[PDB]
Amino acid sequence: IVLTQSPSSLSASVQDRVTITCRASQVISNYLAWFQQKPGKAPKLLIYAASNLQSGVPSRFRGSGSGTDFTLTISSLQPEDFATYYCQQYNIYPLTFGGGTKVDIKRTVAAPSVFIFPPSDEQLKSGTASVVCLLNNFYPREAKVQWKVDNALQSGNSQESVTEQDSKDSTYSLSSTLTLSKADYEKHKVYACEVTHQGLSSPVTKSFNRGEC
Amino acid sequence: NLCPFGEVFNATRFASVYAWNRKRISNCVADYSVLYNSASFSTFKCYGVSPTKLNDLCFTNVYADSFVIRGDEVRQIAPGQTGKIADYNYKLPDDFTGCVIAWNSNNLDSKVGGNYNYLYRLFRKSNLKPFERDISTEIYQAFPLQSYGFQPTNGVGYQPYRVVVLSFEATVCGPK
Amino acid sequence: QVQLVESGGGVVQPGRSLRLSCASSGFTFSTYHMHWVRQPPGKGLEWVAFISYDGSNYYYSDSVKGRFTISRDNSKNTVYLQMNSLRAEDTALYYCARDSSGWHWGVPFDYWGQGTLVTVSSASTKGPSVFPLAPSSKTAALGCLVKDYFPEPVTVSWNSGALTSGVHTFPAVLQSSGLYSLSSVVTVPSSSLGTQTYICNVNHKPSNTKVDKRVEP
Ligand SMILES: *[C@@H]1O[C@H](CO)[C@@H](O)[C@H](O)[C@H]1NC(C)=O
Repeated sequence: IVLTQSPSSLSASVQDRVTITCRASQVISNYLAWFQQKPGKAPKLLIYAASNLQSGVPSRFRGSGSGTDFTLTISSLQPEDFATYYCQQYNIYPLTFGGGTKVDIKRTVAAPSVFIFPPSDEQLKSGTASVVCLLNNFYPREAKVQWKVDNALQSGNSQESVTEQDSKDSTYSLSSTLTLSKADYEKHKVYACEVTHQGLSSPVTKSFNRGEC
Repeated sequence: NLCPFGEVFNATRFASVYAWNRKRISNCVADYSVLYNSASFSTFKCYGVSPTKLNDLCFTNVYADSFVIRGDEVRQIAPGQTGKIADYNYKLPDDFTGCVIAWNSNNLDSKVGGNYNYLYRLFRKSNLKPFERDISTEIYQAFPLQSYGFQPTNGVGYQPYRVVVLSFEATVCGPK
Repeated sequence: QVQLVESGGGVVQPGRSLRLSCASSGFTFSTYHMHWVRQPPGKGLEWVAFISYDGSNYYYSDSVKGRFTISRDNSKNTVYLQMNSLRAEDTALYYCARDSSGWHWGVPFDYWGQGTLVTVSSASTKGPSVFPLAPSSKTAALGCLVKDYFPEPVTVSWNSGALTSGVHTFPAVLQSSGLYSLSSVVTVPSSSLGTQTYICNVNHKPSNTKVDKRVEP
């Protein structure tokens, strides 16, 4: 049984009504459960049988649906409700979970400040070259980072990671790391990352010539 | 003295629907509110009696029948209804008074390879009378028991459900 | 009160076997079904296995059927997951959870332990190499690249904890070598790049390594 949980993420504000949808690939009657999970913590049951509130769970969490289509609604979002929510069908083996919905804090749009770092001579003496592109303190989370080496777009040789939402200014930060052998790094001169973010009117390019200082 | 409803609803084992278990509930005080305070029943249908006001009544005798059927067969456990279970395994009277109570029991009553312990009667010379019970093993003429074969992967209506029927008929009362 | 405590996790090579335990207290273990669900790092919840209150009924996900075996000992209040033929994709925090669904009063997955982490990997414990992300020749940003270590976690501070504002230490990434890599960055005023010295302090408890790298213009 496949559970299609929508949306996969959303931004919301305190006092907002939040609606999360779970659709099953076949009917499961009312045997659906909803869970909440906070970082580093175990999941907590909110609702079982599609609409029964677990004891101790506030009444602003409501579940609805029978058959195929189900809904979790938080009628008035509170600060402790920012979290990831999962639906689950628990009666038809093999057991199945939806894909999750991460509820983060809405704030105003903020463009990243962008920085690029060449590899250190110390890392090159070791035989590897990591080029780093930093996106600092932006919102919303969606951003795109593309690497161009001597104007050729790179694929498959970089990795990204993102911080959790900042507890004080509700932004995200992102690093994208292009990793090449020392040999390959020396094949080329110009290293550039191009950042696209809705807070920027046009994409921003940071670049450098290898060996410049 | 107290009515032993816990042995009825929490019983490890249930009988096949053809050998449906009956226990006479008599000369005791019962609290049915403990049942209403349960949001996990998939079916709680009373005939001739409102469930929330049922502590306020008294009766002569109380009989509680229990058995396991498929989920889509709980339909036949109703006044005057018919079909394969209500014709040949367990029939209610058209003038039934009481409550039918069922819940999904997949985790208790299915096995990985199919559970063939639960049985049902497929076809008998005639339809059963209300509260009639047939444990005959006579080969029918065109062996009359076949196995549900509950599996954990079965769809909703194929899965096993436990049913408890409360037939209301003085000796038994509510809160005292 | 109700408690579920998983144990047994650790770092094991692929192809090897590992047995997890979940010890209950504070409720009648013998009438509860038990489930294992896992959560791979950075991913969602994934159901693994189920065993009924007796131990007579039981099921597995397609992803582990044939390799894992679930069992329980009601006399000892514990449920087990025997994991055979482990593979990199089995790396996950493994939760145990109780389930009374199927009883007329039952509730599914109403209590979970905090999980035990299972890491399937060919890598050996290794402290990190630490390289500087020097602030640019022309608010400035700087940082430390913390490369090629195993296992998780590492800790990073700046000036022995004196510098906290504007620090971002990113989640590690798992490289195809099987080692982890991360950056830690700080933004600072440009004017401070002469006066103020900046040193990242990297601690890797599993290898008992500590490294300090000063990051210079
Ligand atoms: C069955 O056990 C549960 C849990 O102890 C209890 O709440 C329920 O009332 C019991 N059943 C009956 C009808 O006594």
